[PDB]
Amino acid sequence: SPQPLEQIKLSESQLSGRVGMIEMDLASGRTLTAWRADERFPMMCTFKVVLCGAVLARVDAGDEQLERKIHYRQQDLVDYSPVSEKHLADGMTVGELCAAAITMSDNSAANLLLATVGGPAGLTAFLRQIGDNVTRLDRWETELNEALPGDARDTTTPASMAATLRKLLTSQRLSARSQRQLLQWMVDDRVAGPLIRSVLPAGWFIADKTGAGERGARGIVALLGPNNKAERIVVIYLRDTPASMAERNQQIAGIGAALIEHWQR
Ligand SMILES: OC[C@H]1O[C@H](O[C@H]2[C@H](O)[C@@H](O)[C@H](OCCCCCCC3CCCCC3)O[C@@H]2CO)[C@H](O)[C@@H](O)[C@@H]1O
Ligand SMILES: CC1(C)[C@H](C(=O)O)N2C(=O)C[C@H]2S1(=O)=O
Repeated sequence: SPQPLEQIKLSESQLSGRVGMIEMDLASGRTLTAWRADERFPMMCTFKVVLCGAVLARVDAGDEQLERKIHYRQQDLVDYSPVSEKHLADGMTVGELCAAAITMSDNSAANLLLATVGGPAGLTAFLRQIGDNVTRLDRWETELNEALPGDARDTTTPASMAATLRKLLTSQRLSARSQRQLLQWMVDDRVAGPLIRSVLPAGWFIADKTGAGERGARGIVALLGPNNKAERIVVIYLRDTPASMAERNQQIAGIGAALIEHWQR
């Protein structure tokens, strides 16, 4: 593999699309590798980590319980609801909805949680509350995936998302139990986690959330490190590429491979 930045540049030229990336030290917040870190990219389902953070904040404040069972109707369901479509009769707990959102990319589960935090405007208010003045959510699932060229709606930057993920997981803004829960949901990802593990060398920790949208939009937010320890936050977004899903996945994997190959720096 080339140097990480070398590989990122190659990925851009090969995809004919824009890549944004940050590698951040989890412990200190130091930015190690950065590419288009201040440019905007659609969040897609990566927003669900921030969403579940806002839910956990309500739990901490006594305004919510993970145990609380939410009942919903078929008319509330949107496109891609692999878990929520199964529970029209018996409902789902807030915690279950969070797990389905993060680990399964369940879009209806995400919308149900989004309602509880005051919709996109409420989640954006939460982001401002934790010191993120850049990330914004404007729409619900699935319109938030539209990824129109130059549209600032439903976007983050690699640098803002990495800082925000660090704040949620480690800054003690969330309670100890809530920090642990948010991490565990990411550890439990069923969309990409097991596939990623299958191609990681022995000893590499992974926790993640993925997303996909229109016009080639693709993304991952992850915790990664050797010696079975979450050492770094890695955030990678792609936008405005006509490439196959397979090649988008392969390019993101290649950036990851470059980071692993050139880890010690
Ligand atoms: O010398 C370091 C390592 O180099 C290779 O590991 C390869 C591995 O065989 C390959 O499958 C992976 O592809 C990359 C797959 C990573 C998954 C995507 C990463 C995601 C999640 C984390 C954030 C970025 C995106 O690269 C590494 C590094 O070259 C060797 O196979 C392995 O024995 C050795 O320990
Ligand atoms: C699983 C996905 C490819 C993708 C993912 O998590 O990779 N999710 C979203 O952002 C919506 C769902 S999806 O498009 O079905």
